[PDB]
Amino acid sequence: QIDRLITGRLQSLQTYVTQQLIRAAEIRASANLAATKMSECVLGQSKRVD
Amino acid sequence: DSTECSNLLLQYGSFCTQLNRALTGIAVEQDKNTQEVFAQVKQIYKTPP
Repeated sequence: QIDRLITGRLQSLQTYVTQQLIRAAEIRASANLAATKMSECVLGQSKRVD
Repeated sequence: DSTECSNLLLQYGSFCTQLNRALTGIAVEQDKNTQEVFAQVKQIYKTPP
């Protein structure tokens, strides 16, 4: 029973870590886009449409 | 179409709800991307004859 509980909790923790990694990749992409915007629109005049 | 299987599965936790939420988020972001790519102008223009 202890082994079953350990396996279940470890699987839950690994699923949480995978979801956190995916969300971190998404947030990193969004942050790179935000940094590009900060460098272009703020520190200059970007002629890029929309 | 099983009864005891569901009774034993309900003891694992919120895996069902988590997978359903992930699939729903995927389905929503698909339409979000489809709207962001094509729907950029809120006015349907028509070419003259």
